[PDB]
Amino acid sequence: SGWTFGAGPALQIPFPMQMAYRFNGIGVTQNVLYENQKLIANQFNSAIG
Amino acid sequence: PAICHDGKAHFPREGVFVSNGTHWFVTQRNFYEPQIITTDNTFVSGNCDVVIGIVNNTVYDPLQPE
Ligand SMILES: *[C@@H]1O[C@H](CO)[C@@H](O[C@@H]2O[C@H](CO)[C@@H](O[C@@H]3O[C@H](CO)[C@@H](O)[C@H](O)[C@@H]3O)[C@H](O)[C@H]2NC(C)=O)[C@H](O)[C@H]1NC(C)=O
Ligand SMILES: *[C@@H]1O[C@H](CO)[C@@H](O[C@@H]2O[C@H](CO)[C@@H](O)[C@H](O)[C@H]2NC(C)=O)[C@H](O)[C@H]1NC(C)=O
Repeated sequence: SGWTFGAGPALQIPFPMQMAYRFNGIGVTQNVLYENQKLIANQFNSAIG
Repeated sequence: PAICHDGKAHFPREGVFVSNGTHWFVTQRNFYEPQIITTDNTFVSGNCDVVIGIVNNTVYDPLQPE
């Protein structure tokens, strides 16, 4: 649900779209995420490991 | 997540791509004000060969009528 469940009713949203919105919040265009997704996922998995 | 019109992509400038049963629209995040997909609402960058979950659809043009 992203951050919506902290204000009103919980609203569903796919995870890659949520990450695109989060990138859009630090001054980076969203097309960066959708063009480099497998690499970002692998980096996240390695970081959490 | 995106729309591939002619070998390219079309990401929304501000808002999300939302479809009812048949047609497609672009709308705001926190309200429901559907609009027709035009070249003003979208910016093109890419090749629609790497985006996952893209749809074909079509995008209108305001310059051609005039
Ligand atoms: C999903 O949303 C779209 C956008 O509104 C719906 O398409 C629109 O549906 C209405 C209702 O059928 C159409 O209005 C009708 O127009 C005909 C003339 O073509 C008129 O004789 C009828 O009395 C009525 O006013 C409207 O034209 C149509 N939009 C377009 C661009 O054609 C669509 O119906 C929605 N999905 C579903 C499953 O309903
Ligand atoms: C979106 O358009 C592309 C471009 O035509 C379609 O890809 C072609 O689809 C035909 C029909 O199946 C194939 O014969 C071609 O080999 C495809 N070309 C490529 C480069 O993939 C695609 O199928 C369309 N998608 C939808 C959902 O309509």
